Amino acid sequence: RVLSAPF
Amino acid sequence: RVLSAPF
Amino acid sequence: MRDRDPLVVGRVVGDVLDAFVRSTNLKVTYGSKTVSNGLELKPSMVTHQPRVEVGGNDMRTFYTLVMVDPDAPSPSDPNLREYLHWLVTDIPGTTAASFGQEVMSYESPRPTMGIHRLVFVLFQQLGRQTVYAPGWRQNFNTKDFAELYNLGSPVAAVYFNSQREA
Amino acid sequence: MRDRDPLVVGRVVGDVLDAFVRSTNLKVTYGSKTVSNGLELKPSMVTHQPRVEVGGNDMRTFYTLVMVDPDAPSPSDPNLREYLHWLVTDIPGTTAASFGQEVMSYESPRPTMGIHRLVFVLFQQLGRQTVYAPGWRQNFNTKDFAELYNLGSPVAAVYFNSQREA
Amino acid sequence: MSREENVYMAKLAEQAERYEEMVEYMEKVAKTVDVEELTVEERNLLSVAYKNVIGARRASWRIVSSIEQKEEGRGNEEHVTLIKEYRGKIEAELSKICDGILKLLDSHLVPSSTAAESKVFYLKMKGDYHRYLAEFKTGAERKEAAESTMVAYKAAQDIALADLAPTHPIRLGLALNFSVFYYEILNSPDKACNLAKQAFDEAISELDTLGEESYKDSTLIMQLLRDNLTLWTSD
Amino acid sequence: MSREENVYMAKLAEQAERYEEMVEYMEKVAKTVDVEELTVEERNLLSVAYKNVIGARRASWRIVSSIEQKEEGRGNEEHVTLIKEYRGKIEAELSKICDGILKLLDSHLVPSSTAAESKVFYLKMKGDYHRYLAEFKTGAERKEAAESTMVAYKAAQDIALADLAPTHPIRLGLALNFSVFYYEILNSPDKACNLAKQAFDEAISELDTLGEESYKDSTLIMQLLRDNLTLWTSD
Repeated sequence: RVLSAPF
Repeated sequence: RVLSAPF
Repeated sequence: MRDRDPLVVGRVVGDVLDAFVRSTNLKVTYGSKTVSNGLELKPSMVTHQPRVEVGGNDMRTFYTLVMVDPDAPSPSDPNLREYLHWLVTDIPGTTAASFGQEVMSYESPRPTMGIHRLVFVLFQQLGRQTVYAPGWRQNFNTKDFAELYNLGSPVAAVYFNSQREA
Repeated sequence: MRDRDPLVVGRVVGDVLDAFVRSTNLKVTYGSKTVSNGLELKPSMVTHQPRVEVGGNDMRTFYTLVMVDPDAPSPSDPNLREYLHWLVTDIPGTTAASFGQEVMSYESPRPTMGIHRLVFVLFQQLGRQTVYAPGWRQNFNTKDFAELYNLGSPVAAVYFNSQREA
Repeated sequence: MSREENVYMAKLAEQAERYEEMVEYMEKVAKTVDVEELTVEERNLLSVAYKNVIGARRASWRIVSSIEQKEEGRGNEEHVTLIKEYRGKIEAELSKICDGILKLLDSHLVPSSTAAESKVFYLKMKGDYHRYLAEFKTGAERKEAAESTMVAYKAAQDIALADLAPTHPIRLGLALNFSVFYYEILNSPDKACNLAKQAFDEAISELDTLGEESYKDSTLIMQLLRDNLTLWTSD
Repeated sequence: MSREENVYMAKLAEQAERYEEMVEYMEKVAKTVDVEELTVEERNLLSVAYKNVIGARRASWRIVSSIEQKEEGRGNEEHVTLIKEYRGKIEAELSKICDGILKLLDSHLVPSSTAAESKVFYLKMKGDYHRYLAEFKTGAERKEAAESTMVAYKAAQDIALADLAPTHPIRLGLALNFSVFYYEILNSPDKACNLAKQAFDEAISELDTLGEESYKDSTLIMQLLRDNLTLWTSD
């Protein structure tokens, strides 16, 4: 699960 | 969490 | 059971029960106050039946709930041992005593002459069965009763203490 | 520490460290093989630095990782004790060795004349501090090193065994 | 499109969590076959499509309704009116979603039903959507929806009791929702509890005749009956 | 409708989870930023809104698309046909949503930007949406979206490295997103890892200087950088 910024 | 039928 | 199992420290195992291994969750609650072995409750907190949750994972399994006073009418001279306060059968697992069949209605504990133990005992039924109500409440014997109705051995128990409101 | 603690049984406590209390999660994994105390690994499974997960609770806390072979050149004549295979400093909590500063670059175990323990020891630093490589790998002393750099006691440790591949 | 295909796209859309599109496909299934009956698979699909589409709006409406009154209590008139137009918009959607499936029930699904299970399933479903209208309607549209709900649930109940085992999930689900109707719409906690507990007790008295998978099916809806009963009955 | 009312209704929409409408409200807000830029609260609400609107379509897009290859390797040319038609309709939405916000960025948000952190934020926001296009477009439009993403990320990088603390959530979020662009879009693990690692390290050197507030803001993004770096470096 690669994540990106939460905004 | 008063709850109904799943159908 | 350990020798210092709170039930034997409480002499419930002794006066009412033989040793056994707990195998089902039992939760006894009056209002928002949950019973714990040996806790004290005023008579006025316990005048109506508690909510009693019985564990298990199978609604096909039926339990029986016994509530007795081994110290009636006084712990100092308990010649009515045990006093049957409440009897409920056919309680489905996962469920509560309110789901069961009330056999003897709940008698509000009115202890005098010292501290009384009010004991709740849960049995698992072998299956469906007719339980008859004792003709009287004094001089009940939980052991005899479990034997009469094949309840085997308790799967849970808990007691609270109570005394005349001073 | 118990006498039956694997680190004591393995004489890592004794030969390398004094007893301590484990307080930080440490996890050493070569490929998909996770090290447990005394696990035997072939020299070829460990030719490269393992992945080392460091526990603790935040990233403003730093850790130092030490890897020594107390059985160099051999467990019957460890005249090189301890041989330093790898040293990493300033590893942030909840992170891993690969995130820290390489102080002594990883050298592949190549044991010979018997079974060598390869020992990982993790310390918590007081803070970001300047740590130096010893100038040679042989005759390292983890205990002196901890003292000279104010590393207190280990917060974790684990070791595997290894021997020459026929 | 073929009808294996519309089911297929319905399934596709369920997995994309695009529920209005799931409704659309299943709809074309419901209309395509006449007074020949959806299968179980398709009849569940349809129900789930509409349940997810209505469910999102029911959630939105509760949140916005709860904000509305709180802001009424403070006397923020400028806000309240904003909030009201917004609720109105949500209620316009609720009405459309309910009308959609209610019209399909009256024309196709209910009168096509030949078997007890189907008759009970679809009359219950009709009760559900009238119940959902009643959740947000007011005054005399509300008491009209509550009447339609009563009549549909009743007939469902009558048929379930004649023909379905007390352990049947469809009979149990009917008991579940009829009780919720007593509780939430009619404000009759006693009637709600009595009706749920009756159904629960009738099932309990047969639960152990069931084979394993059937037992697991029943117990799912029995747990819901049980938890509601525990809640309505709690300190 | 006043800008305070639009902002208020965007919060209401947000709580309702009605994000298409949240976008609408904040758009009206945004079209007022001239010599007069959005607050932190406003600008974040705008971003949350579009992120949720685009987010649901990216998630739908990628179950459909991977169901589409499952059916590819299976030899189901009727299923493929129907699926990629359906994938095509999600893609229409993705384009339309990215364009809404990208036009807004180009006309109002980017040029009205005053603070360093405002230019970084909106320049990165620009990068993000070209990247989202780049997730599905092919051929010529992939190209320009991929180039536009680089240009926008780079431009934001130069401002961030010069002007923002290495612990600044916005500088950190840009680095996180820039690196994800390198990994997923450009297929360069080395570049993704180094960008991410360097940004992680520079902030780790300044991490202990923050008050417990700045601290919690900063570590949240850093945990995402950390988790990606582990993932990319895993056995």
